[PDB]
Amino acid sequence: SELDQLRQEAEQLKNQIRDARKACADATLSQITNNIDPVGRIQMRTRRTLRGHLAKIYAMHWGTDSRLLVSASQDGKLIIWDSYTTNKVHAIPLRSSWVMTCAYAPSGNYVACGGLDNICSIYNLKTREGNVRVSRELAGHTGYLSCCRFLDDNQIVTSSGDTTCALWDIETGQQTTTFTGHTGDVMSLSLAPDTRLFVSGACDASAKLWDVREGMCRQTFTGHESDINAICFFPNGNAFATGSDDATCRLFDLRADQELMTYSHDNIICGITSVSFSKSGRLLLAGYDDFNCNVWDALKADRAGVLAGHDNRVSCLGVTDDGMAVATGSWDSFLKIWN
Amino acid sequence: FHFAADCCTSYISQSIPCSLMKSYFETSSECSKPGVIFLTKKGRQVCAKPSGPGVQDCMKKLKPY
Amino acid sequence: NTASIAQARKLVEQLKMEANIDRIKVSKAAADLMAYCEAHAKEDPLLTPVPASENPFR
Amino acid sequence: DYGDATPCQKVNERAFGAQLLPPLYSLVFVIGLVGNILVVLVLVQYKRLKNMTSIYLLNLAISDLLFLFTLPFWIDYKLKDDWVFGDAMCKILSGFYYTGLYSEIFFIILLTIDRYLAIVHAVFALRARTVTFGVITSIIIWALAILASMPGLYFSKTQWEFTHHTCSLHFPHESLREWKLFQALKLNLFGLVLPLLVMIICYTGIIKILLRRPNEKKSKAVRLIFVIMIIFFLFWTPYNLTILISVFQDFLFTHECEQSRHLDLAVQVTEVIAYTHCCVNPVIYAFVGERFRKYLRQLFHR
Amino acid sequence: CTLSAEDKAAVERSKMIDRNLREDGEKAAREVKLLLLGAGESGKNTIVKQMKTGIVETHFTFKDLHFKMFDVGAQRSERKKWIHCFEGVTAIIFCVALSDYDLMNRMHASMKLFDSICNNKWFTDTSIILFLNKKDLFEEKIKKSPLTICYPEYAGSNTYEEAAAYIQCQFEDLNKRKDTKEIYTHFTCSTDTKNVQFVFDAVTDVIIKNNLKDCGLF
Amino acid sequence: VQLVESGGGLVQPGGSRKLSCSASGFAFSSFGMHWVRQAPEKGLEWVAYISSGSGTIYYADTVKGRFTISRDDPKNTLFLQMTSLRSEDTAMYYCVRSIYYYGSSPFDFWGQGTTLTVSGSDIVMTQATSSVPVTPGESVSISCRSSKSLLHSNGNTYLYWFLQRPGQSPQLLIYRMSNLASGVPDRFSGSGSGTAFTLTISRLEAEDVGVYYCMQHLEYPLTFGAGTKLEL
Ligand SMILES: CC(C)CCC[C@@H](C)[C@H]1CC[C@H]2[C@@H]3CC=C4C[C@@H](O)CC[C@]4(C)[C@H]3CC[C@]12C
Repeated sequence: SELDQLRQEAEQLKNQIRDARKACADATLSQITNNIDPVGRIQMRTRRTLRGHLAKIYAMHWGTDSRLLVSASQDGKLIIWDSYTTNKVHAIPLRSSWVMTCAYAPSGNYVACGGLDNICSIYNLKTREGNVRVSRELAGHTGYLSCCRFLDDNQIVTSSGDTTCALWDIETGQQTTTFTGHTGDVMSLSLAPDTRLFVSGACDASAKLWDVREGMCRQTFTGHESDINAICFFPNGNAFATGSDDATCRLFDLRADQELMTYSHDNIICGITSVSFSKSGRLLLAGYDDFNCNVWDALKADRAGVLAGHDNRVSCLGVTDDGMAVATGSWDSFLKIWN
Repeated sequence: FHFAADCCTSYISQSIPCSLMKSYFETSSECSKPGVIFLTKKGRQVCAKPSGPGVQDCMKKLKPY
Repeated sequence: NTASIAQARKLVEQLKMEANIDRIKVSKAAADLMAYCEAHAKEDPLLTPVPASENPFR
Repeated sequence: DYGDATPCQKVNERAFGAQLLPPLYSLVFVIGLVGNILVVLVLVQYKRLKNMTSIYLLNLAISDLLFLFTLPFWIDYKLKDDWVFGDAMCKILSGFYYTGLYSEIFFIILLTIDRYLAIVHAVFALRARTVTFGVITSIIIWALAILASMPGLYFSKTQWEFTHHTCSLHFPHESLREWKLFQALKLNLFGLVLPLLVMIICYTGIIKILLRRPNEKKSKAVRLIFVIMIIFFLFWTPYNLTILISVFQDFLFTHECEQSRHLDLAVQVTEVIAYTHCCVNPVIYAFVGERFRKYLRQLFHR
Repeated sequence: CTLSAEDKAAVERSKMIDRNLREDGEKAAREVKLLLLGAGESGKNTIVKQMKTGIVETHFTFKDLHFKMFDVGAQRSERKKWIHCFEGVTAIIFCVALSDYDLMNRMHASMKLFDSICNNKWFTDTSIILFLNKKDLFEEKIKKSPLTICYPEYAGSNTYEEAAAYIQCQFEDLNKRKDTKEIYTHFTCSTDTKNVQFVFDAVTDVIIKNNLKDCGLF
Repeated sequence: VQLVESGGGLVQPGGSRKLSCSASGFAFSSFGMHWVRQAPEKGLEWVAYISSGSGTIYYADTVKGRFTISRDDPKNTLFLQMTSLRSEDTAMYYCVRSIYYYGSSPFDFWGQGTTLTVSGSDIVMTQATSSVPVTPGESVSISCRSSKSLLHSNGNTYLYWFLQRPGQSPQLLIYRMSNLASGVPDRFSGSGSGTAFTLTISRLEAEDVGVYYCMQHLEYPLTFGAGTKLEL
């Protein structure tokens, strides 16, 4: 029986990986940050409130200039917002209203949008006609689009509920590499600061680290008991935090290859919808279905603060590239900016 | 709120000598019939019509004082 | 099943290459992450808030 | 000599009115304010789910408060039996009282028509129950309520009656009876006949629909509708009958200001109930509903 | 106001965007949204053809009401991750084939799907319009194959009315929230004209109940 | 993108004429539209402005009351009604598109213009030079000055630079001081401090010869510079 032998070899290989990881875990992060002063209490106030979406907000993404936002709602519209003045720069009618993700290109020229139509639409912001046009539709996924991130004006990574990720060349509209290996629906992506690597968490309770050019998985990270809904690299790109439906955040280190910290509380029993870091990486921000956001001390695992102020599930978060403000979106139809 | 103001039901038949009368009043609309109150030195009030002979010229004479 | 044989072969191919990884100790990774957070502490506006004059959202 | 005619001196009626009316109004006013303030608070709080029904209920609460404003002045008046206020104060209070009554009745009519349109014409009501139409009709109703209050504005006066001061309406002579009838006919054809006619015509159709495919929540609503109709009828009908009797009191009553004293007493007692309808009003249209209870509970929690 | 000329033109453009987003939302608010659902190889396509790759949307108009139907078939992914997107749908049309009892047992799969949908936390107060399709083929088969093979405890004769009523009751007993949501059941065939009218009546009842909740009677 | 002007010709003093601007190839409703005149030998002068959606309208003080601006958005045309025409109204009229939002580039497309021949608190901007003899390949520095600082609390300095080539309509070069316009070579650059403004040209070409205009967009009326001409 080749299959039985093959299953065995998988088992001893998994045991070897577990042993090599236990060998690496000489000390915990909680034992080294025990001499580090706590951040104290962090109070943040709403500074702006963004009104105009007439349905649940599913995704938002800051621009790299730290003023403009793209926000996606089930009302079938993207809104590009000026965060300083609250003015709406653009309103983009979507061909399909069942959007789940939105991306803003780092150059600022394009926005990506996708969802239950299994398509990633690229909208050109800067046209001679003075309107926003659909520049391309990327088809080829057989499950819904759950996340998308630009690497450049011509390359985008998407993740799908068909268990796979894809890297697309935008000019030709073709997949240049497909990333397979998750056995459940892939929920979220995060790109490394240098965009050579990216992590994806899926509904198999697993996060995989992928090399973009080679197109193959480098590492697999386990430990969550339920679906992973959110994932995010640490600022330097040597760690990432994941958030799941089991009411837990977990910080993983790429070079150590283990789980490094757990962020949970007995008073929290709801799923985690979104996670984000601060510029220094000292704060981990998470949005919950309890209708608020928690600010964790990412090195001491303490709860440092709370962002309350939403009437529904905090569906999405975003920390701005220059670090001044936090944005929260929600199923209550409103975006809020916090300082 | 229907104060139920004092009202008139009968009228003096003679023309008023109001040298006996210190003051006057025109009744509240809660009355069925309009009327005029006259207050005396002896102090007992009486009623007369708005259209009475002496009432008009005397209330012109006996203005608030 | 030949399809399962193939699926299985792939899983092993992946487990081998994931096994041959030069892992570092958890203590050094923790120290590096803590050192990064110490280095960029003053540049994080959400951790050390800035005066309202230079806050763009005042 | 001039000792023939004397005024009737309804002193005992002043005393017994002083006994009842100030204490009764002391509760009508406070519970009415509580109900209506909690109503306007729960509304103007969501600022999202605000449709024609919310506009009409808000204006009904405003009408209720506008009426309630005038009471403390009249407990003051009835306690002292002395108007300590100015002539312009009487003008303003008379206007407030009349516009409060008329606007309350008209906004109950608008709420009933709103329900009829939402329930019997639910498909059409999608393109008709808009906030802009709610505001336009609300302003038209407010204008009509102001227009109906004009006689109370123009004719109200003050006069010093013999060691005390009175506030009254003092309609012009030779047209007193004529004027009084008109003032009674407004309240009896725009405050009794029209609201009952509208309520019966709309609620027969609403009940007809809710009786098809019965359910527990349907029979509860039907009983609620019957409660609303009965409350409004029994609260408002005696007031209109008392006003009609008072208009023609000279013909009806053989022995004048012996039974007319009791007529005035009955009028005051009936006005007590007609004003208490202003307090039963916010419970009937706001509290019994599920969404308003939910929003009040959320306001409690925060 | 301490705004540039260009700032004021930017604010004016933002307010124009406000107006149109309000017009779009008002237009959306008059729309009846239907979630079309059911097992594969059922009369779902028959229903769609009578009314008129990810989500498929169908738009039709009937008696001044505009209807949007969202076929989420061809989405082979975990339902729990996108079903909450349809929280706020006016009704769920659910297609079940009556001919599927004698084909695990396929009708039992339809019951499992119905049970998972009806008692979902996102559709607590969402009504269900249940279509039992292919009654003509069910008429034919009920002779050769009894309903006992699908239902061990069935104790009735091989007649259309009794077996069909048994199936309907079996489906309606899966509702664990009978006091919050209605189930409207229709017995339709391949060649029918009244399906649109039945959906219209059920949606009118749902609208009337929502209006009762708004007006304050409920 | 095309803006084609029509009308014009010879008109008697005190008369009336209607100018039309037909827009094609862009989202006309989304764009504010200006009218700018150029006298037969003078520089540019802003005449009228109508915003997107007709909400706001501005006129110059020299034409207020005699000139009217309207837009028929469905038929894609802008109209100017002129009454009581004077001798000072003899000019070539340019229809200019403009769009305003964070990061946009106003005054970016100019029409071809039509010729019409007739038989105190304003910000004044001076280009203290009228001609600059130059040769290809060298650097050039043109200057403008403002009566008041064009810097705003926004951080935006509202200084536009335009180039008019011989027998052509103006072209936007630098829109908000130091921002290069679309399709403009990098040879051009802009700098300034509040009231003193410099346009720098590197590796000069034969195409770059023309008249350069500084404009302000702090408030209305919009004021152009006198213009500096480049020779050879
Ligand atoms: C008796 C005098 C002094 C007061 C008359 C009341 C009128 C003039 C005032 C008082 C109540 C007011 C209304 C109160 C609330 C609403 C609902 C809102 O969505 C539209 C405006 C509207 C309709 C207001 C308009 C102004 C209004 C109609």
